[PDB]
Amino acid sequence: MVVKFTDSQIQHLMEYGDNDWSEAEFEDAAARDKEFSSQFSKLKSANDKGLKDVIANPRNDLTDLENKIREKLAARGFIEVHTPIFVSKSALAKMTITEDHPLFKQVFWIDDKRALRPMHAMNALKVMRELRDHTKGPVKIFEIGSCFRKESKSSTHLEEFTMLNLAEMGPDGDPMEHLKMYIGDIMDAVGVEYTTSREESDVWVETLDVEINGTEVASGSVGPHKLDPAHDVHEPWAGIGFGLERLLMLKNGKSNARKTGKSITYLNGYKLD
Amino acid sequence: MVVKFTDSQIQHLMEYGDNDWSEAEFEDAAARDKEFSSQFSKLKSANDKGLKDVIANPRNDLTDLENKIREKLAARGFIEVHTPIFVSKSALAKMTITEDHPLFKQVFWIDDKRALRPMHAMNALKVMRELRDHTKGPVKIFEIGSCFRKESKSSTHLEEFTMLNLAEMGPDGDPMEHLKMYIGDIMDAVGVEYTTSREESDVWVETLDVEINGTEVASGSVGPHKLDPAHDVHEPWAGIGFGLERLLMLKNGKSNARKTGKSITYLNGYKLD
Repeated sequence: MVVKFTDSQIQHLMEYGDNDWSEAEFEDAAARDKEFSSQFSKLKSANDKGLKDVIANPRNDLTDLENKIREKLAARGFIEVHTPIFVSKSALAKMTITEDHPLFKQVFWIDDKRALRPMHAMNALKVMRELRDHTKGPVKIFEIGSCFRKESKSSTHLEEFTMLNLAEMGPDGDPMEHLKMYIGDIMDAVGVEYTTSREESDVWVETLDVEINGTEVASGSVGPHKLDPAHDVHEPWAGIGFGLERLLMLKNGKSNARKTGKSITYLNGYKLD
Repeated sequence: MVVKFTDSQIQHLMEYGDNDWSEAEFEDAAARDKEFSSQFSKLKSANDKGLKDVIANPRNDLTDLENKIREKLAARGFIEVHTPIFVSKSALAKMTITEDHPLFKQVFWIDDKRALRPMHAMNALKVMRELRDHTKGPVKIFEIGSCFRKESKSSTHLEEFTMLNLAEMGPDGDPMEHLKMYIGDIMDAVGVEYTTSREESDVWVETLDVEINGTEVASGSVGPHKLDPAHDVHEPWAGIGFGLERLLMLKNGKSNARKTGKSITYLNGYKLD
C-alpha cells in the first residue's frame, strides 16, 4: 500500500527546487513525511545559501543570458528592436490570432482594440516591412521583452514572461535552414542540447518544433502564412519566439512544472519568501 | 518684421530631428519656406543614411545605455531584479499613488485589481523587504523595464517607456548622500551634465529633483513617506526612477516636443516610415 507526497508537500518542494517529486512513492505516511522533511531542508538550505551568494556576488542570470544571445545574434547581423507592448486586434488577426485561435482567449485587453502582446511577431514584421525600404537584402531583427498570456492549466508560462523573438525576412537562402542556424546560436548561449522537427502546416509554409529534454520549448514558422486574413508581407520570412525564463529553467535539465516568467517571489531562481 | 517656422513646418522637422527649430527667424515667408525645404531635405537624407548604417552596423542605443548603467551599478553592489508589470491597486496606495495623487489618472487598469505599473517603486520596495530577511547590510537593487502612463499634454512620456529605478534600503550612511552618488553614476553613463535640488516634502522625508539642461528629468525620494493613509515599512530607504529614452533624448542637450518611450515608428532615433 504505497503512498506519495501530499499535495501540500509537492507544492512546498516545487517552490524551492526543479526536480519532479510527483512520482515519488513511499511505504507509508511516516516514510513520506521523513523523506519530505529531509528533502525540504536540503532545498531550503540550498536556496538560502544561493540567495546569500547573490547578495555577496550580484548577478542576474536573465540579463546574462540576454547579453549572450545579443552577442550571438549581433554576429549574424541582427538588429535589436524595442517595440510597444500594446498591439491592435487587427495586427493580432493578421498573425492568425483571430477569435478562433486558442491564444485569443488568453489575450489581455486594455480596451476594445488595444491589447497586451502575447508575442513579438506582430511588431516584428511591421518593423521589417519598413526596413525593406532601406535595404534590398535580408532583414534580420530580434526583440527581448515581456509578453502577456492569461494563465491556463495547460501552459507552463506565468501571465507575464520574457520572450526572445528573432526573425529574418528575405533571406539569401532557405528560410528554414537559416532559422535552424539561429536556433543553434540561441541554444549555444543557453548551453543546452536540443532537438528540432520540421512539421507540415495548413497555416504556415512550415513549422519547426524545438524540444529540450523531450519538452517542447518553442515552435518556429516560415514564410507568409496562408490564412484568409492575410498579412501585409509577402516575402519569405522565418521567426521563432523563446520564453527566456523557460530556457533558464530547462537549462539545468529538470522541469518542476512550476510556471516561469516575471515573478516578484524569485531572484535568480531562488525563492525569496 | 521677421517671420518664424509655421507649426506645420516644425512638426515636419521634429519627426526627423531633435534640434530646436523655434528659434529660427527669417526675413520673409519666402526665405522661411526656402530654408524649410533645405532643412527638411537634409534631415530626411541624414535619417535615411543613418538607418542604412544601422542595417550595415547593427546597434541599439537603448541597450547600450542599459549595459553601461549595469556596469556602474554592479560596481556599487546593486542587484538587478525583474519584477512583474502587474501591480495591485493596494500597492499603488502604499506608494502614495492614491486618488489624490496626479499619477492615479494616468494608470492603465487591466481589471478591478491589477494595473500596469507606472513606476518600479512598488515592486522594488517589496523585493528589498524580502531581501532584508537574507542580509542585514545595505540592500541595493535596480530594475530596467517598461512603465505605463496614459499620455497627457503635461507629460513628455509616451504611454509606454523604459524606466530605470534604483533603490537602497538601510544604507551605511545618509540615504540622500548615497542617492546623489548613484545619480552621478547614471548621468556619467548617459554622458550629460545635470543639477540636483534637495527639496523638503510633506510626503517623504526629502525629495531630490534632478534636472538636465533646465528641464526636470526625475525626482528622488528618501525614507518611508509621511503621508501614510495606509502604512509602509519602517526601514529608511532611498530611490529614484529615470525614463531612459528621455535620457537618450536629452543627451544631445536639445529637447524636442516629441514624446519619448516605446515607438514602432523609430529605430535608434531614426524615422522608419
